Amino acid sequence: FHVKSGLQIKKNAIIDDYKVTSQVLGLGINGKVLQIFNKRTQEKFALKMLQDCPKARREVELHWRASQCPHIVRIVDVYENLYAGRKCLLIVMECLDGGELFSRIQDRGDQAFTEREASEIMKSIGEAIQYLHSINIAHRDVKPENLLYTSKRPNAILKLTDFGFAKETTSGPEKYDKSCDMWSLGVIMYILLCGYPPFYSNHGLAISPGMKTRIRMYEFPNPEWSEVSEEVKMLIRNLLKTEPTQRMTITEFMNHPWIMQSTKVPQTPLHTSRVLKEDKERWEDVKEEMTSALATMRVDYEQIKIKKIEDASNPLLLK
Ligand SMILES: [Hg+2]
Ligand SMILES: [Hg+2]
Ligand SMILES: [Hg+2]
Ligand SMILES: [Hg+2]
Ligand SMILES: [Hg+2]
Ligand SMILES: [Hg+2]
Repeated sequence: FHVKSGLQIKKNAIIDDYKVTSQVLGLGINGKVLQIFNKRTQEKFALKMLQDCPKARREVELHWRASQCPHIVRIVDVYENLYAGRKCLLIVMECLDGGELFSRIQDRGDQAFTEREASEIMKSIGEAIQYLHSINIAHRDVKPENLLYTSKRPNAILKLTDFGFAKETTSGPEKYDKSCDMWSLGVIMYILLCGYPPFYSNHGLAISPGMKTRIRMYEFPNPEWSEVSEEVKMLIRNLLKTEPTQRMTITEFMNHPWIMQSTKVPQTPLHTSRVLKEDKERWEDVKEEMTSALATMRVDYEQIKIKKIEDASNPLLLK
């Protein structure tokens, strides 16, 4: 391929390069993307603040090395500065003002979301994951808050952000990690096709979706209503959720007719806009629930650290 420059965390102050309002800087302590403007170009730009440290710097290394895909937001500058008393890892990103994916769909006069758009979109998102996954990165937080449009007007591009759980799928960790992305793709494509999450149960114990991956007990909408969703559209959204060992591969997904020969799939108008519009709250409810589902599925590692203190050989000494 093409050797590209390594990441170099600029150490100088950030405010002599971008107009961090040093006011506005304040709302960014919990990690909410704020806005800055480059000084000698006065350009756009986003800023996400993180507590500097290995585990914040690992993910920023990760996202940095995946700026490449046109389907991944672009990080333009990384700064390691001293803000207040702490040590801040300030990451400047290309700004995406086009919208949050479902926040676009949700609001349509009546344009109506059509299955082929549902497919075009799934190739987009599947593009990103197919990128990330070939360079051994597992994103593991692919959810609606993280899929944003670039511009606003037409021709807009869809890219994923927030790599704060992104991990290196390389050493069961190949499969398991990777599969939190496949599951998310099964969960997004179902809400995209129905307007509802695959979080309904009629059978037994209404085990939650997160826990459902550690097993126990997914059902689809009334065959007639909006379940107009092809039985080929049903198998793929089902293969993408089974978590066991017979889990799908992003190549498998991308090697799918519906995916690959997309923009040829029928333009079956769908109920997605209506549902998300009709209860803006149960949509917020759905969102929390996928966040949660994700947090309960992710498995992470950690080193063992034992405390040490000196052995008291003679409690009567000068010590
Ligand atoms: Hg940290
Ligand atoms: Hg790419
Ligand atoms: Hg910070
Ligand atoms: Hg922005
Ligand atoms: Hg994307
Ligand atoms: Hg998983």
